[PDB]
Amino acid sequence: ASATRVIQLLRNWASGRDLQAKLQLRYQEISKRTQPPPKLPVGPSHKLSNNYYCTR
Amino acid sequence: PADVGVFGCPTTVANVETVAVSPTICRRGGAWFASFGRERNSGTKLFNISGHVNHPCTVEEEMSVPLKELIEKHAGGVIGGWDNLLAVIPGGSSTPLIPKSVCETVLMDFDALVQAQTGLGTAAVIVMDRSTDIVKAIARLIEFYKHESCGQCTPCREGVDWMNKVMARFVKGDARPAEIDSLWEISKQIEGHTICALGDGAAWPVQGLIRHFRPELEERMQQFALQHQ
Ligand SMILES: Cc1cc2nc3c(=O)[nH]c(=O)nc-3n(C[C@H](O)[C@H](O)[C@H](O)COP(=O)(O)O)c2cc1C
Ligand code: SF4
Repeated sequence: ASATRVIQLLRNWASGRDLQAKLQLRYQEISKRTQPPPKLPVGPSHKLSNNYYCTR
Repeated sequence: PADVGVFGCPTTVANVETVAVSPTICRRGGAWFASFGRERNSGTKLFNISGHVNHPCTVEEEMSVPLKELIEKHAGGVIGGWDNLLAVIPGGSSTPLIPKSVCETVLMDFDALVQAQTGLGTAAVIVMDRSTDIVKAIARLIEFYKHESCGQCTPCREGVDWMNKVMARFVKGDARPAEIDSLWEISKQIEGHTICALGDGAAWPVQGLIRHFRPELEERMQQFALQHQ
């Protein structure tokens, strides 16, 4: 976050933990909203032979 | 037909050769006719020999004559020598083909050729040497069966058109290996489910070609995949 050093020390002392280690506001570390195309593999019953429906 | 045949009357359908030989059997006795051939395969047979032979011909011969002897004696032998033989269909298009190894010591009668998973059929020997595309020949046979089906029952009609398309794609090698077994299944879904034996006679050549030359099909499709990347 965009916080001054003195305020950061004040918060860390008052809470008792290191806030900047684990912030609760999401930043650039999240994934992009645009993603490459997927492929989504087919299931196990997509065979061209030995796939009669009466057996499964 | 023995109960309700032509015009609704009792009828019996007999081949030209059967009725043609019947009076000679009656005149000369049935035992003399039974003397030739093996048991349950008695008599003499007319053999047409065609394809890749020096002298294709029609010859009358005792029944259980070996295939190699029949080719070498009457037909003049396979063109380019016996080692040039690749495959042979002994009973017309309906019967499946057999390779050189099976036909080295095979006889011509119903029982022995059934044992070779072929059947005698009409005793129409068509030979092919190593210098022909056997896949192309079987595809042409399947196309002939596609053109010559009445089409009243769905198995023969639809499945034979499907097999014709699949075999035409196989000739170019455009398919994938997993399709080959699929084709086998298709044939098994045609044979035994049709009205007449044309469905069986169209399923059998595909089954025989697959069973005896699966490596050739796999090689051809691998080549097609390689050239087309
Ligand atoms: C599609 C199809 C076509 C056939 N064509 C002939 C034919 O042209 N000549 C023949 O003798 N049998 C032919 N057959 C076999 C017949 O079933 C046979 O003529 C008939 O059953 C009587 O045979 P048989 O005289 O040997 O007892 C054909 C069978 C099928 C299924
Ligand atoms: S199997 Fe026989 S009856 Fe059925 S569609 Fe083919 S030719 Fe016609």
